Amino acid sequence: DGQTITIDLKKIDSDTLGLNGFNVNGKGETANTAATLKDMSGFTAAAAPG
Amino acid sequence: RFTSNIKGLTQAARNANDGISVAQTTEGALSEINNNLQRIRELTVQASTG
Repeated sequence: DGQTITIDLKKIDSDTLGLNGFNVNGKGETANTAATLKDMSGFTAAAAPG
Repeated sequence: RFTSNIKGLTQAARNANDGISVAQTTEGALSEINNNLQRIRELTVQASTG
């Protein structure tokens, strides 16, 4: 037991390789991403006036 | 006394033969138990692969 060889597999797709749409010509409206609570690190306040 | 001793020794030899027989039967059963365990170990070694 324990005498193994590990094979690594990578998630290969358009998103991982990047550019999420190469859009070379342009003039194409693109969808926006979500609220993304994690990225917004502004000043915090526990006020909640309501 | 000699006749008694001779008869006792004959019975002892017969009983020892019977014991050898029972040991042989047990050994055969244990041999198959060994074979079965070997096969199970083989299956497990196969099943260890991911």
